[PDB]
Formats: sequence, C-alpha cells, structure tokens
Amino acid sequence: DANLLNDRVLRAMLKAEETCAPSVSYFKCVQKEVLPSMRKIVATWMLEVCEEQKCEEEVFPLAMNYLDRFLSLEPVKKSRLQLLGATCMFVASKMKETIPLTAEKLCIYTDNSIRPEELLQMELLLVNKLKWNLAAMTPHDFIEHFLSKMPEAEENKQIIRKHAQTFVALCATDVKFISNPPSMVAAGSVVAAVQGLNLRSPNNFLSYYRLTRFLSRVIKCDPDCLRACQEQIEALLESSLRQAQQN
Amino acid sequence: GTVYKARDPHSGHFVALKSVRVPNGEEGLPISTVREVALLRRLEAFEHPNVVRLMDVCATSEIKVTLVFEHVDQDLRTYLDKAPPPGLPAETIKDLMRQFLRGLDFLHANCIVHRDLKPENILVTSGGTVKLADFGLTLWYRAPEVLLQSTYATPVDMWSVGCIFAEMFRRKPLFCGNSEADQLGKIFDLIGLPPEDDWPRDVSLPRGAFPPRGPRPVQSVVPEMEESGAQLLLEMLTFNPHKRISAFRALQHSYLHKDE
Amino acid sequence: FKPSACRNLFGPVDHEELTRDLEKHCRDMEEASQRKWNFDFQNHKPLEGKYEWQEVE
Ligand SMILES: [Mg+2]
Ligand SMILES: [Mg+2]
Repeated sequence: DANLLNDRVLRAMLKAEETCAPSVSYFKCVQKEVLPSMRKIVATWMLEVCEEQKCEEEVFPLAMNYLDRFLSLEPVKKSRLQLLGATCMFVASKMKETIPLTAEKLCIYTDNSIRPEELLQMELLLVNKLKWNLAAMTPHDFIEHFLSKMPEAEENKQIIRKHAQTFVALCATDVKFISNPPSMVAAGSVVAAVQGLNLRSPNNFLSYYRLTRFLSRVIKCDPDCLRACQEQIEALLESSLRQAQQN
Repeated sequence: GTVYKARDPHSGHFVALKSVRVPNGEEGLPISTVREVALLRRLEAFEHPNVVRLMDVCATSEIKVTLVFEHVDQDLRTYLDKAPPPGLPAETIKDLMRQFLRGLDFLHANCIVHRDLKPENILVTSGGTVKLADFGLTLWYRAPEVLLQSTYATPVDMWSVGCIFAEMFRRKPLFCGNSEADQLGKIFDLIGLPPEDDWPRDVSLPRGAFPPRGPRPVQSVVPEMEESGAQLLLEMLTFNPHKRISAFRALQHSYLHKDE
Repeated sequence: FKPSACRNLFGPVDHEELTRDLEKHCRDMEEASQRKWNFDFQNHKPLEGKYEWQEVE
C-alpha cells in the first residue's frame, strides 16, 4: 500500500541527498578570500530577500545548497560572493516557484552592485559547474515526509511546520548546514519544533520519546546524534535572538 | 540538429548526442529547461539498469543544450521481428516484462509519466537488457482516458504496458484504430463497454457514442498466454485508471515471479 | 525606491574584470567538454578522437 512506497520513497530520498552534498572543508581547502563570517553575511542577506519577496520556503535553503556546492569547487573573490548568492537565488527560484524572481529585481537587491548581464552569465557558470544537478533534496522534503507520518491535528502540524521551516532557515545561515545532510537538519528541526519554543507544556499525540526514536530509525542515526542536532539548533536560536536584539 | 552516434572504446558500448536549441531571453535559461535537465540528472544518480543512462549535459552559448545519452541500437519492435518463427519463449517474455516494469516503476516513483510507450521507444541491448528511452523531455498504445481527453496520470503507462504485453505474444498490435473514436471502439470490443458510473466527467465523447458491448474472453486475443498471465493482462487493460494495476503491483503478480 | 534589504555587501565590483573572468570560466568548460567527447557542441559537428561519430537519419 502507501506504506511500502513510503518506505521506498524515503530510502530513495536518503540516497539522493548524498549526490548534492557540499564539502565540510571548503573554507580551509578551496577558499582564500571567503571566510565563514562572510558566508553568514551573504546568507543573511539572501534570506531577507527571499522573505521580502515572499518566496516559497524552499528557495532560500536550496540557494544555500547551490552556494556551498559552488564554493566546494571554485575559489570566489570577496567582491563576487554577493553575485554568487544572487545567482543561487535566481536558479533556486526557477526550480521552486511558478513565477521566479526577475533578474532586474535581484540586481536592485544588491543595490545595483551587480548587473543583469552578469547575473545571466553567472547563471550559466553556476549551472554548468554543478553539472546541472539542480534538483537537490531540501530539508523541506523530509519535513513533509515526517509530518505525513505524525498523528497530529492539522492545526498542530501547521505550527510544527512553520517552526521547523524557521529552524531550517536558521541552520542554513550557519556552517551546520554544510556538514549535516538535509534529512538530519529536517529531523532536528522537527523535534525542536514540537517543543513549541518553550511557550507551552508540549501536548503531542505522539510522545516526544516515540517521535525521536521513529525519526532516528528512518534517517539511520543514533538517537543521541538527533538530540545533539536539536541542541545545536536551539543554541543557534539562542545566539540569533541575542545578536538580533542587541541592535 | 542532427543526431550523432559513437562506440565507447573503454567498453564496447555506444553513446548518442541529442541537442535542443533553447530560447534565450532576458530571464536567462528557461524554467522548463533547468527543471527538465535537472530531473534527468537526478534520475541518473540512481543508475537504474532499465533506463538509458544520461552521460553528460554540454551547454554552449542564444543558448544551445546538448545531451550525451547511452545509445541502444535495437528497439523492441526489431527484437520482436527477429523472434523465432514460433515466437519468443514464455520465459523470455516474462523476463522482458519484469525489466520493462522495473524501469517504468522507477520513472513513476519519480513522478514521471512516460505518456508515449510504444515498442519503438523500448530498447533491448544485445545482452537482453530492456531500457526505457525517450521520457521526460499512432494511437494504438493510448489509454482510454487519454483518448477521451480527460484527466491522466501514471496509469496511462500501465495501459500501454498491457498492449505491449499482449503484443509480445501476437507479434502484431492489439488495438489498431484510425481516430480516438475508432481506437475506443476497438478497445470496448475486447474489454466491454464500461458502465455509466465508470465514465469520466467533461469527456470528449459521451458514452452514447458507443454501442453496448460485453467483454470478450481475454485469451481470445492471446490464446498462447497462460491463464494467470491473462489475468494480469486484464488488470492492465482496465478502463477505470484508479482500478488499473500499478507497475509495482504487477511486479508482485505470480505470473512474473521467476522460479528458483 | 530602495528596501533595506537592498545593499551592497562587500564593496565595489570591477565589472570589466568580472566579465572577462566569467567568459574565461565558461569557455573553459566548453573547451573541456569539446575535448571530452571530441565533438564541437557549439557548431554541432563532429571532431576526431576516441569517438567516431556518425549520423542516424
Ligand atoms: Mg528568458
Ligand atoms: Mg523512452
């Protein structure tokens, strides 16, 4: 039934996410000018752009995947990191949105630092450098699969989904998004999300215990490692709230 | 442009070059181009043995996209015309059908509907491996719901599979029609006229377009096929697309269970 | 006019150098592919090497 195919689909998704993975070592080993601090700056800007333009929620993580992959293969100058980020948003939007972001609007969002002709030429460079492996698995793919297995009210799945997408965006702004595969970012995001930001005593129909073990079983990890992931995500939240409020 | 072919000296296998000349505009690569080529790249990662392998995507810049594919010289129509005068042995047919179904199940599991399955685009290597060919880019093999212009999804491929399945025994197609109305008439000649509450809504031709007709025994059109293979044929040649057997289910049918 | 998300991140771009570089990178990949298959993809006609190309009507 749908159970036999859901097993197969999930097993297929876990194999697909190995093919579109960046290198955890590209700062040390490929980049000379681009530092981790600059990754966070360009990713923070990409995220604001995607949120301003009300992009589908996958555009921003998918663009970070393109960015980390291009940086695992090619040195990029500091002065062209923004151009790479705009191009990654450009291509991710085409993959995920009915009416993609326009070239002219992306250039406006760099304060006209880059020009449309440069965006189009960078798009050919990016797409060819990735050998057209553009259909990468996103954490959002795994979140929807996990949620289709959770016996919760739709009301509650909606909140869980919102929180988990917020958490996925947070991870994508940090070097965690580089080492951890999408399934693991998704699982940690979901178990963090069912904690509801510590606002209420969680009241879930599938216990947190049963969920974490279910999730660990299907993404093939130790439950200890899923809890370490969630803890990293909650530390990322704590840090970003402190950084945000101070200015 | 013109399609080229070449042998690989790393092995002895063949390779071909297709190429599309894509419309370059002010928004760069077209949406359909990046999505469709990326879908082929994603499939390629699974390395499925029953689809032609994509070897490269060579784009040159207006913008031109050239794909390098695995090439299989012989299609199934040729494989069937070379068959011994008595026909292909039953075991050979079950083997071709298993591979055909695994390849199709692979595309369906990736939300690809082939839509134009015919013996001409099912390839057979000199080693006997079946490979599906021109996906993701004559009315004889067309599912009733497509001939009726209603909603269609992956079941339309399983209807085509039933036609080809029966064709491997007959060495001549099952339903040969001149138009949609004619193709349908020949179909109902065999499987019977579907009842009223089985007819789609907002369809091109009403049910009154067709005279009343009952099902003929399905082994009248494949008398050389064993009885359980005939049961399986009927489950593919099922009018309601929601009751039609899926590729994965057909692989669990006892008729296709290899012995030992 | 300019949303706050509109900002240059890391300073001026040298645009002529950027254009030069972007076409060098791209032509380099085209050359490598043409050498990989000994096939001139730009003009769609074959070259000579491992692969003896032929048309198939
Ligand atoms: Mg265009
Ligand atoms: Mg095909």
